[PDB]
Amino acid sequence: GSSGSSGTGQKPFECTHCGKSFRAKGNLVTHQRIHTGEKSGPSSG
Ligand SMILES: [Zn+2]
Repeated sequence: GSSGSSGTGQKPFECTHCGKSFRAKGNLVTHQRIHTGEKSGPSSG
């Protein structure tokens, strides 16, 4: 139940796929990995 704050303007890195914006490329890149079909999954927690 987050406040619901969206629409900041235009970020240097956006996930056109869904619309997830980020500050740096990496941050976003890691997010996009959620869309990609392939799955690698981590090792441990
Ligand atoms: Zn996305």
